[PDB]
Amino acid sequence: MYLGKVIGTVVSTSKNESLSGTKLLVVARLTEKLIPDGSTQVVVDTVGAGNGEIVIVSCGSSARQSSVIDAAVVGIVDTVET
Amino acid sequence: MYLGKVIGTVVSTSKNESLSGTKLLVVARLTEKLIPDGSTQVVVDTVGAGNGEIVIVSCGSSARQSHSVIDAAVVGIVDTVETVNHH
Amino acid sequence: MYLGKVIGTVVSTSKNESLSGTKLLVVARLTEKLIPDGSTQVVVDTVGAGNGEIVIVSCGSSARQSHSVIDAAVVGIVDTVETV
Amino acid sequence: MYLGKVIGTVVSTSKNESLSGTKLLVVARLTEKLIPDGSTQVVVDTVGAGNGEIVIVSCGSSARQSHSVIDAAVVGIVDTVETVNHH
Amino acid sequence: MYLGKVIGTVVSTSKNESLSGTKLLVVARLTEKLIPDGSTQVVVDTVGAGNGEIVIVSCGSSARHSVIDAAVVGIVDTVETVN
Ligand SMILES: [Cl-]
Ligand SMILES: [Cl-]
Ligand SMILES: [Cl-]
Repeated sequence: MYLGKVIGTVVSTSKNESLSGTKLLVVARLTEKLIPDGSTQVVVDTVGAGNGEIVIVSCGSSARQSSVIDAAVVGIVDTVET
Repeated sequence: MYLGKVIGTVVSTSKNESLSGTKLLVVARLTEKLIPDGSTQVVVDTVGAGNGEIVIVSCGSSARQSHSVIDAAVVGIVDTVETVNHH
Repeated sequence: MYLGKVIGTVVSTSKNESLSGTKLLVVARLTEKLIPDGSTQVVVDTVGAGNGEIVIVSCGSSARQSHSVIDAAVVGIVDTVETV
Repeated sequence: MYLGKVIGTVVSTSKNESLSGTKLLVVARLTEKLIPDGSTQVVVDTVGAGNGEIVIVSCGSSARQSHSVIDAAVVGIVDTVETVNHH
Repeated sequence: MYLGKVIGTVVSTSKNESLSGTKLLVVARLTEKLIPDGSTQVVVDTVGAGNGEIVIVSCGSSARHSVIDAAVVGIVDTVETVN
């Protein structure tokens, strides 16, 4: 899991049957200081996240249990402390 | 899943039986600004993608469901992209 | 598995059903000399770790064994380390 | 899957029971330009690859399907790879 | 799988039940020329490896009720890197 920020959204018509009715968001990985590093990822929205919102993204085989999905938002961050 | 652009194609005769009848494409990973970073990967085409087209690539165990030995495959062709900034 | 240090904690109300009643910690990956590298990860606490504690973090499908959406979780609290 | 070149081979007697009778090769990851980058990996040969040959390497859970402890294996030998630019 | 060198060992009492009676080693990832790169990982010893020994480490689901994602699966006898 990692902290990311919805940077945008991706639309695709000719996609896999398992991706039907899914919202594809562009999420940039953040650090502990909430500063975005170069990494960016296309994840599936499940909890219903909006732009600018900091979310918790689970990736890999774990993300399937939300599929050919390998990355999905599994929570919206309320607060963080370091 | 990441954004990629079909750079080319890979041909292989002596391959695994699970790769039978599969088109192996060369896909370079893109950023949010659609600028390709140094990373590149050989992925399996499933939706039927052509050269120069921006596609969505799924990797790992998820790509298998396209007993495969596939660990990366195209699962969609990008229609539009949207980067934003709020407030 | 890697060596990490509990930097902090993450709170989230609107999260996945599998994450209900879970402690989300911010763990920074350490080297063999216990020096934290730039990498940081949000992991689920299972053994009950506190701030400043050095823990062992398991990642991937192995982290599920804590149908979870978990891909990183603390699976042990380090007693001692040695680098011969 | 990525492009790699068989650099060498690794021998091990005291190994797992799933690695019995397996050829362990040292494969260095290549770019799309077939330039070897710093990455190197010990993969299991299945198609029968030799030194200097460019091969396709599958990694992760997919490599098990070659109770294996395999997480990286050669699943094909590259015949030709084409890079392109369109319009 | 990658080439690694047993740098040390990790001890933990409050660990997962699946990790009971397991030897946790500190393994530094090596290159083809056997020079250790910055990467380091805590792996589970299964074949019985000692310090300074070059071992083959399998990672991910392959290493596995286990929560193991990295384990030693062999001790390297010899290596060769044809140029
Ligand atoms: Cl749809
Ligand atoms: Cl043998
Ligand atoms: Cl014990």
